Amino acid sequence: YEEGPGKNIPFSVENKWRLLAMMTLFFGSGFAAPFFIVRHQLLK
Amino acid sequence: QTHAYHMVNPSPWPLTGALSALLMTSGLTMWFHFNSMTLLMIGLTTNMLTMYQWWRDVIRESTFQGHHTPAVQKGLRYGMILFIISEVLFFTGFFWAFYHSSLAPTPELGGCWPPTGIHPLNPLEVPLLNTSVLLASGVSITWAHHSLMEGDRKHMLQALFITITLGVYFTLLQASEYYEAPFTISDGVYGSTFFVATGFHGLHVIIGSTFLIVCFFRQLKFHFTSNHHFGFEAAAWYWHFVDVVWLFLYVSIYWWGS
Amino acid sequence: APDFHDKYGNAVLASGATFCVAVWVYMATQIGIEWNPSPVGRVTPKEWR
Amino acid sequence: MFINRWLFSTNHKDIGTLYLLFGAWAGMVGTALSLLIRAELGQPGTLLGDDQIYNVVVTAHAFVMIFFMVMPIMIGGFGNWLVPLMIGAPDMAFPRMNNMSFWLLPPSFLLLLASSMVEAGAGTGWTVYPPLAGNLAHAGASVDLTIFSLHLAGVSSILGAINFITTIINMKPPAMSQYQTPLFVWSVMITAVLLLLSLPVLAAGITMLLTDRNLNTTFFDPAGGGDPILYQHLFWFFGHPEVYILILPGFGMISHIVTYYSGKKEPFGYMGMVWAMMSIGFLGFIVWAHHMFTVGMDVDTRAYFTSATMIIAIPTGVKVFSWLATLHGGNIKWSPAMMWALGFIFLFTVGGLTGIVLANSSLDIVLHDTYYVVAHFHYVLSMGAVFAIMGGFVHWFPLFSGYTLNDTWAKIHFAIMFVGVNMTFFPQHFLGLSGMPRRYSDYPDAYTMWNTISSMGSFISLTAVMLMVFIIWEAFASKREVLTVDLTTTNLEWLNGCPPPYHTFEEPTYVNL
Amino acid sequence: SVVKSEDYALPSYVDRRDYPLPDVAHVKNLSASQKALKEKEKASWSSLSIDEKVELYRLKFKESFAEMNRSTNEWKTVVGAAMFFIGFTALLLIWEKHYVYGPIPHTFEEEWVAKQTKRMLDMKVAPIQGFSAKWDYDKNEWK
Amino acid sequence: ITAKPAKTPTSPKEQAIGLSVTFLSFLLPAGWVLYHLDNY
Amino acid sequence: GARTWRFLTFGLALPSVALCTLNSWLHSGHRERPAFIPYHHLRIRTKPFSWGDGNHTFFHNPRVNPLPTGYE
Amino acid sequence: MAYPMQLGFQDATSPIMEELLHFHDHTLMIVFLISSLVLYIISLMLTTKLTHTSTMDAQEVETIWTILPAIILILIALPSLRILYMMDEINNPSLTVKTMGHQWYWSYEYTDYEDLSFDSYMIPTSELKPGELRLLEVDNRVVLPMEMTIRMLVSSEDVLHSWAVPSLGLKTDAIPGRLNQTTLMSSRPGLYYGQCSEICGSNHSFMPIVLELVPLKYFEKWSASML
Amino acid sequence: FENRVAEKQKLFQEDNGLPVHLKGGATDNILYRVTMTLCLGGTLYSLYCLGWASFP
Ligand code: HEA
Ligand code: HEA
Ligand SMILES: CCCCC/C=C\C/C=C/C/C=C\C/C=C\CCCC(=O)O[C@H](COC(=O)CCCCCCCCCCCCCCCCC)COP(=O)(O)OCCN
Ligand SMILES: CCCCCC/C=C\CCCCCCCCCC(=O)O[C@H](COC(=O)CCCCCCCCCCCCCCC)COP(=O)(O)OC[C@@H](O)CO
Ligand SMILES: CCCCCCCCCCO[C@@H]1O[C@H](CO)[C@@H](O[C@H]2O[C@H](CO)[C@@H](O)[C@H](O)[C@H]2O)[C@H](O)[C@H]1O
Ligand SMILES: CCCCCCCCCCO[C@@H]1O[C@H](CO)[C@@H](O[C@H]2O[C@H](CO)[C@@H](O)[C@H](O)[C@H]2O)[C@H](O)[C@H]1O
Ligand SMILES: C[C@H](CCC(=O)O)[C@H]1CC[C@H]2[C@@H]3[C@H](O)C[C@@H]4C[C@H](O)CC[C@]4(C)[C@H]3C[C@H](O)[C@]12C
Ligand code: NA
Repeated sequence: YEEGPGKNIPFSVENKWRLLAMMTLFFGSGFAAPFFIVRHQLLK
Repeated sequence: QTHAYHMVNPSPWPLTGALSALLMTSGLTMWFHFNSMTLLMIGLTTNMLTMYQWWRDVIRESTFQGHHTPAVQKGLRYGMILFIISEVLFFTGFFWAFYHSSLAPTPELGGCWPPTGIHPLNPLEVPLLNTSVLLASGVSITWAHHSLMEGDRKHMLQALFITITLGVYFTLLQASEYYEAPFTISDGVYGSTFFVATGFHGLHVIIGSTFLIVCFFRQLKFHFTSNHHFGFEAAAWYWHFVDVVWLFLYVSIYWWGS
Repeated sequence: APDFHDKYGNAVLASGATFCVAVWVYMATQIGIEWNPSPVGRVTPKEWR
Repeated sequence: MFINRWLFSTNHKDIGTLYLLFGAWAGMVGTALSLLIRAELGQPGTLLGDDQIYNVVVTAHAFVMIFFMVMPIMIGGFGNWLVPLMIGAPDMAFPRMNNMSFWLLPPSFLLLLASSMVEAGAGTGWTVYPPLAGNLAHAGASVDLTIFSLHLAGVSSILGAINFITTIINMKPPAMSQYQTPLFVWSVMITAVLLLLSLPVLAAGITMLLTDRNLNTTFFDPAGGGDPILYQHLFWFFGHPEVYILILPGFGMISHIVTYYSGKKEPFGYMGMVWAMMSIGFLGFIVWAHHMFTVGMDVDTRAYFTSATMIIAIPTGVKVFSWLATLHGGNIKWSPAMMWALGFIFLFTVGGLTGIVLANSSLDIVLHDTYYVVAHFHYVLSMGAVFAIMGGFVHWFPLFSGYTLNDTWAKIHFAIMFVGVNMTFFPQHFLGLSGMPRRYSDYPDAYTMWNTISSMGSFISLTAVMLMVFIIWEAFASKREVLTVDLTTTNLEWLNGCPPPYHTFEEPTYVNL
Repeated sequence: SVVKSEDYALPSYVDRRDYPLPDVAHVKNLSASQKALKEKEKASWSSLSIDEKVELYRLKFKESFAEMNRSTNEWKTVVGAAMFFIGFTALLLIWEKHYVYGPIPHTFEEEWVAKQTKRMLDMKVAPIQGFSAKWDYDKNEWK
Repeated sequence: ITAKPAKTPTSPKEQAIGLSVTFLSFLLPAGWVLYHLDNY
Repeated sequence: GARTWRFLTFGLALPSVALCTLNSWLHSGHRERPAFIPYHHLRIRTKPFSWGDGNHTFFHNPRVNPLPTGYE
Repeated sequence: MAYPMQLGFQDATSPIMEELLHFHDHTLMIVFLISSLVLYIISLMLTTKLTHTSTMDAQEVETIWTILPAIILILIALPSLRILYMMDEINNPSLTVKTMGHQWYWSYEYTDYEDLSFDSYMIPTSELKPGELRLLEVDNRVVLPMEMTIRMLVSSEDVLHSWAVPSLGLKTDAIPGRLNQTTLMSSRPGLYYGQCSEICGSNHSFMPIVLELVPLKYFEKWSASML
Repeated sequence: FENRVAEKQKLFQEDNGLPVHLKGGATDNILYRVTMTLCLGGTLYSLYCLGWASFP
């Protein structure tokens, strides 16, 4: 397996802009979820 | 490496085990609420496949590959002891429920224990026989252990076969007593405490019996040495645990609770 | 050699403080927030029955 | 290779990394839930117009913060990364079972989000008391999905506790006694013993609730001779140990951070710190019914639970004074991690002291089920756990990643978070003293000022959370690689470099007698 | 003195006021003139120039105590930036008040509050300290 | 701690982009839901 | 030793099981079922069971387990 | 009731609530001093360039910082337990009143003499009379005689509730199948408010308690008129 | 029966780079594929069931 900085992680840090997109989607999806669950329950 | 510990090959069984837990729990939900057994039967199947492959691999790593140094065996001893402690505290919760209900019977029960309209089993009939059976199995498993340490294949097998037969006799007697019982799990807190506590115990007897049967087949295949046989030790510790839980159930629920 | 703090620290402190005070004062006083302070020394009681 | 490495792991570091990613994601969920709570309360009236939904949001907030953010980060993440390194061990005792502790948590979380999506959710409180949690007042699948979520989280943590105890007892260098292990390792062992003993009792209780809901048992139903109060005893027999489980690994990390940034080789009073953690662990099993002072128990039982609860202040005080005595004479480095730790010492102290007020059953009659309790535990638990997590994260991020954070950004992050949590929670003391109930979607008009300020504070902490994500991005974006770390002679986890190789201690340390 | 990742297991240089004499020299490799200066150091230090003495110090150490202990303007950036982001938070709260929050209940109308206040004084709410205690029932005004 | 200079320096402009995108990823979806609560 | 534990197995433990088997055998045979009384603390039905018609326990014995409405 | 910007407890309506206020004053002084001392010591440890980084002897100082906390806890516990045992002490009530919690309202039963019972619901915000309190008023108040020892018995006919009146120092959980006792004694006439204090589902926020304390003769005529 | 442990020791110590869960041969691969197919298929079915149960 690859060793060293940026290689001991399940995500790529090769491109800081692709990383920004990946981190945006990752943290954003967790933060968004409860708002969309509330919307779901309101719409029933 | 120049340490004695086991670096385990990357394994899929942790993920298949975790997913089998999702399928069993979502499956119980689907059975209780959506009138369907499909997810539950998939979960039970993947759970059994996961257990089979995982413990197969532990046998490969130990009997076939030699990774169980004394240091590794010491860790497994601690692990099994700690697992048994966690199972003791699980049963403690059910005993607490039982004592809570029976020491302060509510007006709905008639303010007495056993409740009005409950006809307990006679603790001197099948419950006493079940006690004799599990105590006897504790003696026979001890004979099996000493036979293995003394290098005696035939007597180890005979003693372990007797132990398994007694575990099966207990299970068949308990099944019969469940069918014959005039009270049910729906008979208030008497039925609730009786069937949930004895039911979890019954499950542990089936698990321990299965573990002893695994040890029986491994013995038939010469896996155990006279000095190295932790699977047998662990199965024996577990079986003693099942014995002791029974004695507490017998004294508490069957005798004192009658 | 001057670093970021030597070059910009004064401006960051002055601008941050000015902005923070201005926007919190506007939020607190200009957009209809009901703080519901104590009526003591503020409200003239009026007949209700 | 990716599947083998990340789905089939038997490596303590990679599993620790999975736990940290999982816990960070959970923290975003838990934060969003907390912001919905404060938005509902941020002005008088109704926001959601659906108090069942408010109750579901409050319930889920607590389960996510406790079971999916704090425990996975402290035990699964810091514990897996650091414990083997700090004892020179080549991995955990059960490196494959370790991976199953991890992989049980995504399904556990999925069951909790299923509970919120089916029917009307579990609007029970995280206590899940019957009969509100029973099959009449919460008919349908939501509460069952919540129970099964807790079963899977419980199995994860029980197997993890077996792993940690076995690793810590069995896999030290042969010359190293238990009294030569670092305090973080002690903190994990003691937390693991608490998990091993407490979680099975929760498992029994929620299983009884499951059978009451689906198999016509009556453990908690007076119609069958059951008792709702029995559930409360089983829950809190777990639940008081659980609040110590949430803080103990934080105490361990604080000891390391205060030592490190004081320029010390060792914490003040090591054996007193061990004694204090074991005393807190022990006393933590004999105090639970201080969660039940209004249920109708006997006066002498109230007097006992008051007295036993207050005893916990003595060992806890030894730890606080020992941290101060560690700072004493230090060459203080004002690193961001040090700021987190100093914030922890003060905020933990405030929350522990409001716990001592609550321990007095006479006063607890008036404070129980009010915002005073909410203020107490957001100080000791919410801020204490979060401040220890952030301190540990910024201290050890360069070990885990090989990259440095921007210290100026990290200090800005700390400053915003310190203002936000104090603005949010300090006024909740006034709300509780003045009688505002907890678990309310709206309040009598008198309570408006403090609720308004509290909700404004909640948004300041949101700005801190968003900045934290940017700060992690900026570290990985810039790629400043670590060179030298001070004090490796008393911080073994750093001695294999940053990040350490996949396999460390293939050749064990040499320690003579 | 280039420090390399692959050097992590070797004794390393630190500037720490609590560890004044580090495990290695700042500069390990010596030029011809630096070698001559280290030979000169074996003779009377009175014969070294001020420049030679400084050069010997800078071979052994990276920063002086004065340099390693210097104060910085970082606090200005930290406090200012914190106040910026706290100000940004108030923008979010303005947005929430404008777009999310609807009207508050009619019980906050001035006339409701004036009537409610009188009724609270008529029922002697907190008459010992908290509320009605602050009303003068004889003069019909706040004390 | 000591460290190398950045292998891939993140300029002030790059930091403003990363900060802006990060904040928008939190604020826009929640903002959309809370703006439309009346509709729900 | 193994010899002593075998001696205990065959000389004490299995004879005990045989005696308790005899005891149970002799006291077997059906006892007369009690009058049905629809007590509200028994035959609990807060949700239908997830099998059969929803009203039968898992190991329902028609001879000794009345339904909420009495013996079948 | 609470008033805007309130920091502390509601003014005491009962002698036990008076006791709780003086006990809280004593305890809060201790909390302030210990919080302040820890913050001050942090600041003292962090404000000197002087250093001492060699190993420090712990045992002498650990005696002070175990004994002094033990003494402080005893000084809290003694008055704490005195109040606990005063509330519990035998007072001979003149009247028994039952309250039953329900989703989402309280019922009251006064059955010492006649079968008096009624339901008590929150006044909807749209139906408040001018000057009335949002989320606190009820249609039918709990009328009680002032200056008299009253036994309140609390239960539930569905889920858990909790019957609370902060100004009287009262909070008793309402548990189905259980009859919990507490005692109430008002030093004053007036209106005393509380709110359900165990999460009981979607209208937990909206099932308040209003006590109306009046002279015995008024209570007797009200009782007769409510049959 | 006869003691064939030495023959299984030789099989499981063969220097073929296989992880222990596949080192028994082709039957291990089949049982692995069945287990993982049921687990992943079951998980997708559980998500379908959540979708169904999330609406009235
Ligand atoms: C990190 C988690 C955590 C920790 C460590 C604590 C620690 C303590 N807690 Fe807290 N508590 C919670 C989390 C925590 N708690 C949660 C989540 C709840 C609510 C659950 C729910 O209802 O949802 C709760 C509820 C709770 C209650 C129930 C209140 C109610 O519901 O009515 C009580 C009652 O006694 C209690 C007391 C204490 C005490 C005495 C301590 C002690 O351990 C504190 C000791 C510390 C100090 C005292 C400070 C440091 C000491 C010194 C500086 C020495 C000198 C001090 C003295 C002499 C006093 N807590
Ligand atoms: C660890 C536990 C924890 C944490 C962190 C929090 C955090 C917060 N909580 Fe709370 N909360 C509880 C546990 C916690 N909570 C519990 C147990 C209840 C009781 C539920 C019930 O009554 O049943 C509760 C209830 C509760 C209420 C009472 C609701 C009611 O009574 O109706 C409120 C009200 O304001 C509140 C607010 C908040 C806020 C604003 C935050 C935060 O916004 C404060 C700021 C903290 C953060 C933003 C966290 C940041 C951390 C991460 C993002 C992880 C990062 C990861 C890495 C670096 C690896 N919570
Ligand atoms: C010979 C005895 C051995 C037991 C095997 C028999 C049954 C299946 C498995 C048992 C497991 C044990 C306990 C589970 C709970 C209840 C079963 C109790 C034992 C039992 O079998 O009880 C029966 C009822 O079963 C019922 O309801 C059936 C219920 C079937 C579904 C069970 C639901 C599963 C519950 C979830 C388990 C959670 C585990 C949590 C783990 C902890 C993680 C932290 C009794 O029959 P009856 O007709 O009422 O009375 C007899 C009248 N003649
Ligand atoms: C019908 C009921 C369905 C429910 C599902 C569960 C059913 C059955 C499970 C039965 C358990 C079988 C366990 C078999 C373990 C085989 C592996 C084994 O025993 O492995 C041994 C190691 O022990 C080890 O890992 C010790 C491993 C210990 C594991 C056992 C713990 C019991 C498991 C409980 C499972 C869940 C119960 C929870 C109930 C609420 C191998 O070392 P040795 O023996 O020294 O051999 C080496 C020598 O040959 C060298 O000379
Ligand atoms: C607790 C976390 C939340 C904190 C607060 C978030 C701060 C606000 C972020 C901005 O969110 C956006 O706000 C817009 C309005 O300003 C919305 O546009 C809405 O309103 C516009 C103006 O009326 C229309 O043009 C659009 O179509 C319409 O969707 C848009 O949907 C929404 O994403
Ligand atoms: C490896 C891949 C993993 C395998 C995936 C399996 C997916 C196929 C499952 C079949 O789906 C079933 O469809 C039935 C409908 O046709 C349902 O019947 C149930 O629902 C019916 C509704 O008509 C009722 O009659 C009964 O409750 C019952 O038969 C049943 O619940 C459901 O499971
Ligand atoms: C003949 C054979 C020898 C085993 C061997 O050395 O390989 C013997 C030795 C021990 C025997 C077992 C034990 O003696 C106990 C059991 C006795 C029953 O009468 C038959 C099954 C029973 C389970 C036996 C099966 C089989 O005959 C075994 C396994
Ligand atoms: Na509201």
